[PDB]
Amino acid sequence: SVLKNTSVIDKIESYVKQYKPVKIDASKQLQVIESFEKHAMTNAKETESLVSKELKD
Amino acid sequence: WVRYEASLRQLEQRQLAKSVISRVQSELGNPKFQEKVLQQSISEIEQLLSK
Amino acid sequence: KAQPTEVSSILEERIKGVSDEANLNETGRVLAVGDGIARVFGLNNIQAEELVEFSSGVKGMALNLEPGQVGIVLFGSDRLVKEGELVKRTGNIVDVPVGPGLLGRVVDALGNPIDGKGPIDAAGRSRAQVKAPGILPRRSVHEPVQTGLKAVDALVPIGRGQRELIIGDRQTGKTAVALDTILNQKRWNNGSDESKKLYCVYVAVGQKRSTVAQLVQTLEQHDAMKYSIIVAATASEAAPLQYLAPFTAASIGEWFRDNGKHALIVYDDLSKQAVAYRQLSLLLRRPPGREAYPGDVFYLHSRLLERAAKLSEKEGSGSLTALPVIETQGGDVSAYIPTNVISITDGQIFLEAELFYKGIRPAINVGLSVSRVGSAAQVKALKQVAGSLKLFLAQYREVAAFAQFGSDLDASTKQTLVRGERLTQLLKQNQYSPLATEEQVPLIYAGVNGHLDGIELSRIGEFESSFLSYLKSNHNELLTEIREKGELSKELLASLKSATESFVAT
Ligand SMILES: Nc1ncnc2c1ncn2[C@@H]1O[C@H](COP(=O)(O)OP(=O)(O)O)[C@@H](O)[C@H]1O
Ligand SMILES: [Mg+2]
Repeated sequence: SVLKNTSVIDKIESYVKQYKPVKIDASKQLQVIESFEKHAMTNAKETESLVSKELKD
Repeated sequence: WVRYEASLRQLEQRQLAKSVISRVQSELGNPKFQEKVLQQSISEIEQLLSK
Repeated sequence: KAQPTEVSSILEERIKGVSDEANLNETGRVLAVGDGIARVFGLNNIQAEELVEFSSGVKGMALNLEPGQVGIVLFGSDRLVKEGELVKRTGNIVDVPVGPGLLGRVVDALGNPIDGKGPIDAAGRSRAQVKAPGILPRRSVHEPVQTGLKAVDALVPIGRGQRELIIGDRQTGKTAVALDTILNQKRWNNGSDESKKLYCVYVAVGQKRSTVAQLVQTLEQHDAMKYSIIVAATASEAAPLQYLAPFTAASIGEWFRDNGKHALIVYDDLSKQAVAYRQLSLLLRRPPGREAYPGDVFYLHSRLLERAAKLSEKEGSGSLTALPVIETQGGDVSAYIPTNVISITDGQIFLEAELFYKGIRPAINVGLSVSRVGSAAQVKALKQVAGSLKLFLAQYREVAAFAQFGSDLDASTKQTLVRGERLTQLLKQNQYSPLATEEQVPLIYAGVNGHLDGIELSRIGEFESSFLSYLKSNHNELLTEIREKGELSKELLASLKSATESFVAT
């Protein structure tokens, strides 16, 4: 309202409203991260098996 | 756009000031030295009527 | 554009009404106009320092009322005024528009808008010369003014209503520290608690217009122009304007002070005001005192500064904080104007080029920089908490007394020297980087424990930033605890010590 002879505020506001869905979230990673986790789980379980058997020994 | 409009207001004020010289020259050549004298004299009379 | 039309019509109608009822007879006629001052005969009923309107339009003010003639200092150029010109006395002592509408605007000495942003909306008119509050209406300064710089906050705290002088040499950071104090208030001025809001008034007396433009744009960038007030007295402007602008800005700040609000007015320069008043006296035929300065430069400075005070709760609990400046000549603190102003202000902040080039970026000379309210007017989390934060100043004085010139006595002396060097290393702060108290306190505490094992002095600059980042991550609970509560508990001190040890381990 402070601007009196805008002639362009409507245009930019319409552009912003049309471009409100700028982009969706990128949830692409669903298996490679799972691969890293399964490798880490394997390493952790073999590690703790080794540790437990070593302390018992 | 906001400060462009502010500069536009400043520019229109400046152009009015520029036209002020033509406004002054309008009365400079106008034979105004008689009606103005009578008006200021009667204004002085009214001023001193209260006093 | 109907606005110029109706404002012109209203002003011209007011002029017509004034002409219809004026009956000005004892109005004066100029005898001799000198260099920006005129002597006028007449005005038998003129009040002393009363505004007058010359026929040419230049406004004036009456310092000396000799028998018959009175000396009128012109608030502008003497181009237009000539001998025999009519002078119109305004009938009222010189005043300045005051109110909340002055915020976001730049005004001259008289308060007229010079930023080209439209007319000034003023809640009222306050005299440029206003008597300072008495003994009782004031209150002891207890509320701190958060400057946002480590050295000044830790060593020379400023409080609401305090008068702290930023005394220094040329371009030694005086207006710079003034600017950091100015900008740090955006943390509270953007909130809602008016008791913590601190409105700002800058006095640009004697500075050049380019510097004032630099100032206003800098305040614009860091969202600070909205709560700050710029009273500019350009050097090209008439010397009476330079003389009067700090007084009018003092009245503007007194408006906030008397309405329960807190105002910070930085009397930047004020030595230019001193020399402008020297010019006023030396063309007003007043004989000078010392080094051609007039008699009442001390009275002038004291009367202007004393208007800044912390009002009592009965008077609205408002405050008006003064930050005057002195531009010393070659580090000459022992000069008339410097020691005069130091005797007025509630402590001084000394800056010399010596520390400026030596590395200290605030250039805080901890020796001659002293604050008259140490424990009070300081954040509770920063005042003493662990004790060392209180005798921080005494420790700095010791470090100065046994600096590298002194013989390294023993391991205790080596540890003291290392502590001092690391501490002065820490105090350096980049310009336009106001560092809040919730972030100042952990750093000052780290300067007492974990300071000695710093990896090289130069790396403390990045160590400070890393420690801030560390306090931001899963330690914002501590930051907000020390920000809100104000005091530090024993468990808080233990947590801070644990965080410091964890960081210094890394
Ligand atoms: N953090 C800082 N503190 C003080 N001065 C700084 C800082 N960073 C840079 N400077 C430089 O120091 C100068 C400070 O001088 P200034 O405060 O302008 O004094 P004056 O206004 O009397 O000339 C500036 O020109 C600036 O370039
Ligand atoms: Mg400066």
